[PDB]
Amino acid sequence: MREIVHIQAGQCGNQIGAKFWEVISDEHGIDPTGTYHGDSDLQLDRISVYYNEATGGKYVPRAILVDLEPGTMDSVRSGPFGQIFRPDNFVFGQSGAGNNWAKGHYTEGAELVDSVLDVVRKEAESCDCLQGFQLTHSLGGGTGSGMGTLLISKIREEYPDRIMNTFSVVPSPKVSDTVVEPYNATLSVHQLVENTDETYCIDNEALYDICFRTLKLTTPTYGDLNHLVSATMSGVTTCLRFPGQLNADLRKLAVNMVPFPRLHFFMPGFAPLTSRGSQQYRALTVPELTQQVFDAKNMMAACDPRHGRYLTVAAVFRGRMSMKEVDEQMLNVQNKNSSYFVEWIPNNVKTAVCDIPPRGLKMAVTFIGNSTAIQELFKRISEQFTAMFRRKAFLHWYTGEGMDEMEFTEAESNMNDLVSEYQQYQDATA
Amino acid sequence: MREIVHIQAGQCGNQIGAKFWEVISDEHGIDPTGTYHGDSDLQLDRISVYYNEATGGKYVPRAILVDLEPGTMDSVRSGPFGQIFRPDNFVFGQSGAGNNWAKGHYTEGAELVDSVLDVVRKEAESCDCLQGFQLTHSLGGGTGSGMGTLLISKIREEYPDRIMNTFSVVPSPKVSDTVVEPYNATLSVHQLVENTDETYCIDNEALYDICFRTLKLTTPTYGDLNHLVSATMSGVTTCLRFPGQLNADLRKLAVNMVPFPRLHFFMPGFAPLTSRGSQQYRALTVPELTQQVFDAKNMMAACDPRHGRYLTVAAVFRGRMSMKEVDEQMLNVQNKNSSYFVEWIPNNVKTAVCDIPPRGLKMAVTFIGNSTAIQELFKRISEQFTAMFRRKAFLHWYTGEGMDEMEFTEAESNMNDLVSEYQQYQDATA
Amino acid sequence: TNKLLIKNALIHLTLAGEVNKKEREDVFEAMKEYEDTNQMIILVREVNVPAFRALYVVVTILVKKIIKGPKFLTEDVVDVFCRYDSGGKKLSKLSSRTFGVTTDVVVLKSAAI
Amino acid sequence: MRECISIHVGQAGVQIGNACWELYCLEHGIQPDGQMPDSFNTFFSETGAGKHVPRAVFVDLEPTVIDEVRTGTYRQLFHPEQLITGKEDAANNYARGHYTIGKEIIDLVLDRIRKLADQCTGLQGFLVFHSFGGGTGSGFTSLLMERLSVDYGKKSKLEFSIYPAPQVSTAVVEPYNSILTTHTTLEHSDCAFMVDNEAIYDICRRNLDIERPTYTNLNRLISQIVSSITASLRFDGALNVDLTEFQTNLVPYPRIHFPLATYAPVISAEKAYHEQLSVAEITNACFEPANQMVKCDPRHGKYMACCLLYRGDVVPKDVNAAIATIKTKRSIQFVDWCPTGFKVGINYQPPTVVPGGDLAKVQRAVCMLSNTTAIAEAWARLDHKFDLMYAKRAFVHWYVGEGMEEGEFSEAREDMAALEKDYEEVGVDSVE
Amino acid sequence: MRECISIHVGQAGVQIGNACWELYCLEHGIQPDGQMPDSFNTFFSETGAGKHVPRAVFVDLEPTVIDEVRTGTYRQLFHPEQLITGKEDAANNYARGHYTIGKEIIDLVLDRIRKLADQCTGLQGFLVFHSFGGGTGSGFTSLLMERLSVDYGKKSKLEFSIYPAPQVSTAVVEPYNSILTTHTTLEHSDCAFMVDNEAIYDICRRNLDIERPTYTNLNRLISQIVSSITASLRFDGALNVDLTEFQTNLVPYPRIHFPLATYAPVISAEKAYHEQLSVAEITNACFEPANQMVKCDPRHGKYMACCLLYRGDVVPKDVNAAIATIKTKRSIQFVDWCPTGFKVGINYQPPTVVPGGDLAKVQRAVCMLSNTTAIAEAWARLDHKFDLMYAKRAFVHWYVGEGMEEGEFSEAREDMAALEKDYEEVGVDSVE
Ligand SMILES: CC(=O)O[C@H]1C(=O)[C@@]2(C)[C@H]([C@H](OC(=O)c3ccccc3)[C@]3(O)C[C@H](OC(=O)[C@H](O)[C@@H](NC(=O)c4ccccc4)c4ccccc4)C(C)=C1C3(C)C)[C@]1(OC(C)=O)CO[C@@H]1C[C@@H]2O
Ligand SMILES: Nc1nc2c(ncn2[C@@H]2O[C@H](COP(=O)(O)OP(=O)(O)OP(=O)(O)O)[C@@H](O)[C@H]2O)c(=O)[nH]1
Ligand SMILES: Nc1nc2c(ncn2[C@@H]2O[C@H](COP(=O)(O)OP(=O)(O)OP(=O)(O)O)[C@@H](O)[C@H]2O)c(=O)[nH]1
Ligand SMILES: Nc1nc2c(ncn2[C@@H]2O[C@H](COP(=O)(O)OP(=O)(O)O)[C@@H](O)[C@H]2O)c(=O)[nH]1
Ligand SMILES: Nc1nc2c(ncn2[C@@H]2O[C@H](COP(=O)(O)OP(=O)(O)O)[C@@H](O)[C@H]2O)c(=O)[nH]1
Ligand SMILES: [Mg+2]
Ligand SMILES: [Mg+2]
Repeated sequence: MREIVHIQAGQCGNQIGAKFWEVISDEHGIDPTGTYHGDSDLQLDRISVYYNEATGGKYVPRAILVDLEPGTMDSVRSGPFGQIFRPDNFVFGQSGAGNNWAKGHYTEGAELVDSVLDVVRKEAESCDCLQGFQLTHSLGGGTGSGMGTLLISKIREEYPDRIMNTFSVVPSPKVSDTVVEPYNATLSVHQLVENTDETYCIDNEALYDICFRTLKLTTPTYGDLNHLVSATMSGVTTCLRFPGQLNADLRKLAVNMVPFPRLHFFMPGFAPLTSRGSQQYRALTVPELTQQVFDAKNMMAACDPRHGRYLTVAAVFRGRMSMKEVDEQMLNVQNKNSSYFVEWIPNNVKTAVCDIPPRGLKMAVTFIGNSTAIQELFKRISEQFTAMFRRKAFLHWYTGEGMDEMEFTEAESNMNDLVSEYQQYQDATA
Repeated sequence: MREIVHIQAGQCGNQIGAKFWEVISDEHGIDPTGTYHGDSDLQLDRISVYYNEATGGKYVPRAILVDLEPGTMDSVRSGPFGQIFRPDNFVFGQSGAGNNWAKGHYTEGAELVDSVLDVVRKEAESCDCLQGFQLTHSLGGGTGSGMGTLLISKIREEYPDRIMNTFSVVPSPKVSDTVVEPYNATLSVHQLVENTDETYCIDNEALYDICFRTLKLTTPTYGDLNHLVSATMSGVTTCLRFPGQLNADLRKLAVNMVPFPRLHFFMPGFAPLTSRGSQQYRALTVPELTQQVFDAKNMMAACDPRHGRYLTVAAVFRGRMSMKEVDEQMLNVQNKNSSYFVEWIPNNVKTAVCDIPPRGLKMAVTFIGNSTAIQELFKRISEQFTAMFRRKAFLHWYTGEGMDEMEFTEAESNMNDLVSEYQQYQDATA
Repeated sequence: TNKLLIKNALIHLTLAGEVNKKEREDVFEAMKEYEDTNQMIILVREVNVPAFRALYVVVTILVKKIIKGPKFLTEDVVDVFCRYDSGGKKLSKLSSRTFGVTTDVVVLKSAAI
Repeated sequence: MRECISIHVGQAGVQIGNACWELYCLEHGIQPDGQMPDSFNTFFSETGAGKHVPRAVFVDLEPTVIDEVRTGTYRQLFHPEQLITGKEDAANNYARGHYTIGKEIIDLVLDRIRKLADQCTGLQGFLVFHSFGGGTGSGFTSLLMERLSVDYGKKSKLEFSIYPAPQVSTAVVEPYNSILTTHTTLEHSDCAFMVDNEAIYDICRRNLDIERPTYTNLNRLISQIVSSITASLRFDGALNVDLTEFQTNLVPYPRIHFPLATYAPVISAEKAYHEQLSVAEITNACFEPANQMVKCDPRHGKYMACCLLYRGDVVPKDVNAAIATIKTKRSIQFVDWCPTGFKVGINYQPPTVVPGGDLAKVQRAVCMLSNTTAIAEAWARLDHKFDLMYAKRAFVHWYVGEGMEEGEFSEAREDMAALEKDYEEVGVDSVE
Repeated sequence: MRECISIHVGQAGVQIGNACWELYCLEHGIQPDGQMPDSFNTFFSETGAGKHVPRAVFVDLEPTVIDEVRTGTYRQLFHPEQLITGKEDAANNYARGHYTIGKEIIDLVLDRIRKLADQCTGLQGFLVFHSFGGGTGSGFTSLLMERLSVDYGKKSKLEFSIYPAPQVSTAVVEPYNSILTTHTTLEHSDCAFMVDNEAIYDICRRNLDIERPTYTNLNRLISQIVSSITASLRFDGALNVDLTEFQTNLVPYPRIHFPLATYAPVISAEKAYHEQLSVAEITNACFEPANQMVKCDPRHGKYMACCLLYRGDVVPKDVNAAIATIKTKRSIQFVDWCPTGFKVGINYQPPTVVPGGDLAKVQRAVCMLSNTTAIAEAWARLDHKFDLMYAKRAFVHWYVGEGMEEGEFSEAREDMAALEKDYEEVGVDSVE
């Protein structure tokens, strides 16, 4: 019960999702065909949270794949773990977005939305009890920022009391791999802050240093960056689909975490991150797993946690350990970081433990931050938006595709109000 | 408990410590890997005085290795007992000091200093109860006198109620293996008399005579000079990590020893020192090991002990023996040297006995001297400083690297005050 | 004095990080005209989470006020009397209920607020 | 003869109940399959066929921990109509367990109690196991005390409330679920017990030399305390106590009914030697701050009433010897208006060790129950959290849009504002 | 019955107690595991089960020598809460055993003593074993006589101080840790024994023909002396003496309470023949300079009040004959004002030989505990060592920076300035 429908989008999330179901099929012992080869019968006790079961004992991923070109969908269908999907679920147009939020929302998004929501309607009826929808996309591109934020402005219209976690791979501060990423982001945050309950904002530049400094690699391919992101994607919902000493779900990780109806931007984190040869120099203990987490150089979001203050902190653990060790170490890193935590929220450390580690380790922490450290991330986007609006460069690809110039002034005053709420309603300490 | 962090620095201190961890692994039965192969369980009683215990029963040294160029670091990492360290600890720079105290403390040392103190901070939190820090370096060079005494000007700013023993291999009187070592020392004694509790000054010339006369060797390599120094470094802390009769530690060897807050410049001594074939001519007894010690030709500091006078004497014995023989011979050597000790300190011989000898012998003595006989060591350096400042040779390499000429007037009246305090407060008799 | 014990504790347990850089740099020079005073103590809101509220001095038996919080301290209003540990940057709870040469970290009482 | 049913609301109730209903099967030879190889007819209405089944209702909204009971060691013991699942949990939202979801299955629980409440005639009391943290343990007790005090009313009811710790916190709205339930559960309860999370870890570490405990091991030390309140209903004793008696001896006012339990001896197997365990010894172990199970200093406030539920080979003179030592001491100070507020129950059975457990095999034991003044500081704590997390209106929109008016929050503090003044009212002495 | 507890502060207090608690187990048949295959109820508060555990508190600041007790032969014997460790020693610093580290765990010791003094009603006395050398030894003891003479006050208290030797020394601030403790231990002790390190080597070499002794074999001679004071409590005798009777006969003035032991026969196994061991032989052996366990000449000063504690097969007539010889002898000169300052206790049990020990199995023994005048020269010694280490202010900054005023050091000698004069005040003869 409590099913999750996994809607994918864009070039980015379809290559994230091609790696995410590689993670999930191995925890439950699922082959490329769709049969079962797992060892623990605890796997199939909650196989119906992600996997509809079909004839012959096969399983299909409850996944809806959305694109506008046939490019990446042809890659995944020929790639590994490609035959496991349903060939009905592959929905794609032919025009192609081509890095355009105006095209992905009005020109082509608003013409092929009904080939998607009918398949959503098919899978909501496959559910026993609808729990929530997860979307995997990016604010940088055109499809994942255009087609996703159209569907969130359609799903909450149709399923208004379900939780909607989205992954949005936030553009890095230094390098810009898109010339209009200050125009594909600000026109998406306007659409996300009104209709998403939680948004696991993940950067890129901070994810290379983890491949450089901590993992100690040389050539970080995207197959070893999304590999690290999909480790965190399963780390949220693993407490739902497994027995734990202290259980948590998507809803308990939503109620405890969102104080005001706008400030729901999370910055995750994962531990342990060993090396290939340096794995045998550290102790695999709960005081060691926690002190890895609360530094700056293992935050996947490229913003300094020492700038700005934490509000709510979740620490979803995994693996079997001792509850006193957890309760001690959730205090010990709250003693020394007590200058960083906020005043007017006492005891702001949510905890949750599972009883099954990831397949091969012994214990693992998944971190879910929520700070005012992401005030300069939006301050960065709202300042790049300011210069390119004054020259009004790149404007004729949007105005010619059915869009008004006041809408670009709507979102700029929108986000610069939201940056102030991380400053007005941060330091109010009565 | 009572952990010790072993910071290493310079070219010399790294090559000393690369022999010192060869010593500690053999008393405690540690292989080149880091597992355990010792016989007696008394090795593992206080194994946590130098070792973070990692997974799988492996042990790693609590050792921080600091350099400014990777020359020696590439040697030790490829040398024997090289894989035992932690590859997080090897913090090093790239430019290289190259015989320049103004570079390793202002130019290059004062930029990559926070890359060291984070790993220092990480290992003080690994401690159960922090006891003290032992730094191993040399006054002659540039790094071990510039980067090391910067760290004592940072650690005492951070860990003020701990004890800080240093080893500083003093330049020999006759031969000089460094052109500007009267400038690398006088600018370092200023940074050690105010911030270190004890300092085990070692000359080189005295350590060649012992390899020549007493050991009766022909070719003393540095692998046999430091080998005699590393016999003494594990001669002090071996009473802290082994059950002896009259126990002493790094603190009791500091409280009993240092009468004034400035006169803490020690001169060690080890015995028995046999030959390869002449070992079968002397009785290995307590009255025989003592009379070897209190001569001149077995002091590792090249200064004549009959000139000047002792203030205090510590004689840390090792191995199992009889406490009357110790109480008799410490009396007996104060009978015949009764004009070489000082008047105004009665019963000026501190003594302690361990119960485990060095592995292979029957008994051993670690002498820890303290005298006014190191007044001519500083009278030698501060007179070599006097002529080379009058002609002000080699001055532009320091002025150009961020230094004023007043600092050579501060440190010159500093040391000439220190020599007077071995003369003002030497012959005060009442 | 014990000048290095408090100044180390200002930027490692109580006011540490980029957030309060306006705060602690304001109060270094506030006690620069002081600190020839033989002992200074700090205030902490809770032993649960050590946070800064007040820096105090002890001028030779009366506790003067310097930079928010009360002006004088008694034995009654203060709950615990702690000691700043240097090795693990935590709080060593002293057993002495009264003052001393050593103690720096105190925690007040909600009945006194 | 006299029968009592047990209700297990929320996860903290069920996993405690997984440790209780392991212990009662061992104290009587009851198999895990309901078999056994006449005083135990209080908790086990048996079949005419040879099988004893418990008197237990395991209500839950999420099916996670219930399926661990249906597949656990005690699969065969329970009647599977008792095990009531749900769809989606209240999930730390108080108005999702009192209004939205728990209203759907409130008829299935009450009707299943209705079938158990007419299996015998000596319907004695109610054992509710729940916490105050989450959305079910405090959001569904307050609905279930609303119903069962209207159906029955004139009964005796017991809540074993796991208390929210002053230091350890596994929730964020942990004060937004205790002040809300105390608006409801105050005026319809009889004796709500406080057990703290933090104070057991001090007892598990120091008094046992167990450095790495588990929630398996914390729940043993609460199952032993529950098995000493209802010890007299299952075993013959010198001076039996009843569940109808605890409402009278320990509740001096219609408001103050919050005792804190205390157990002794708690020593390991290796330290089961080396001391003699007299009842002058094991009584002074109870009256120290080292053996509290709420993180409060007992030497701050004053004990109003007490209780001592001894068991095992206890000599009743030495009790009277050990009590007379206590009232003439310096630190232990009762309230002036109470003459002497002890109430002693001697039972004839030593506590039974659990296999693979922590505690040693001792001969005598004590479950001290104490309604003291000094829990008022622990109630002054959860007003200060309401003082700060409500001036900024944190976490309110998860409550308002779930069938809850946010004018109630300014009302529910006045409930606790009067209750904090009542301990200050009783704790002072009426002169003249 | 009559019970006495024992505190072992410092290493020398512990290692003496490691030799003492080997002897009490042998003198009663007690195994090292607390077993045995009613007079021994003075040190062994036994369990109801068959096990006897000692009434001993081992306190130390450094965990080294405690781990040798926790791994030694007597591992299974002690109740492990008694073995109180610490973190870092005072380390020959007096203000680190009285202000810094001792204040941390002073409540861990006193509350543990608090749970021993309420085990019996015949609380007789205290046996604090400590040296004067180390920082724990005379630094943590002087806080403990401060505390126990406020808790108890009216009891009897006994120290056993390993005296700092006049010529041999194994410390440097050894004349600092004695003048500072004498400011504190003087007004709270009641009989502080001086045992010298140097004078035992003169006995082990000469009278035993053992040329290479050890601290294993210097502690055997102090373990026999402690088992000659408490032999009358542990056994039946003709003329018993008690631990309230020592403080009356031996303390002629409230200041002077510094006696010194003496023990005969200290002879080997080969010389256990060749003589006859009459009680007039070994009595004169006590009054020789060759059997003084403080390196002082007894024929310089005077004896104020001797005390002989015979044991074993002793005939009380020849005792009176042996005393009648002594007061007529020429060299032994008592003080004028004392009529006759003897006090004799005849006991029945002989000293039992320790296996692997130095002494032979003899029939009789004597523990002369003389309170003499001649220790005034030994107090004139540690005022000369104080002054030459104070005009230059040697080692003072290790004291001032640990919570100690350096104006106090001009006052603790003024304590000793009066106490040096008091021996000269009493040692003179009052004319007219
Ligand atoms: C069969 C046998 O007993 O051989 C001995 C030996 O013959 C003699 C001659 C050894 C030997 O020492 C030397 O040959 C020597 C050469 C250069 C510099 C210093 C020493 C020995 O190598 C040294 C070695 O010492 C140790 O093993 C100690 O643990 C020592 N260890 C090291 O120095 C060491 C050497 C190589 C690698 C790692 C460690 C030690 C001393 C103090 C503190 C810590 C460790 C011993 C007893 C032996 C040999 C093998 C021949 C002597 O030295 C020591 C330090 O023990 C020299 O006079 C002593 C007397 C020994 O009897
Ligand atoms: N004593 C004890 N308390 C426990 C145990 N497991 C969890 N808890 C406590 O349970 C509290 C949380 O209450 P829950 O009932 O689980 O929350 P809920 O939302 O109402 O119910 P669920 O979400 O369905 O689990 C916390 O305060 C935990 O400390 C346990 O084994 N023993
Ligand atoms: N007679 C005797 N004296 C001992 C023994 N062990 C140590 N001593 C003496 O004790 C003195 C040293 O002082 P100690 O008090 O023991 O030192 P400590 O107890 O370890 O105190 P700290 O180390 O300073 O904490 C010296 O005079 C030693 O000769 C022993 O077994 N027998
Ligand atoms: N982490 C990650 N980021 C990716 C991946 N592929 C593309 N991106 C990022 O996605 C952004 C480009 O958006 P994209 O999804 O390709 O365009 P769209 O198809 O129009 O949504 C850039 O910031 C890329 O770095 C991938 O496999 N992993
Ligand atoms: N005892 C000893 N002295 C050494 C060794 N290596 C270098 N030295 C001495 O160290 C001095 C040179 O300093 P060095 O440490 O190499 O330079 P730095 O790297 O700038 O600190 C000279 O006096 C050398 O004799 C060694 O292995 N053993
Ligand atoms: Mg629950
Ligand atoms: Mg000691």
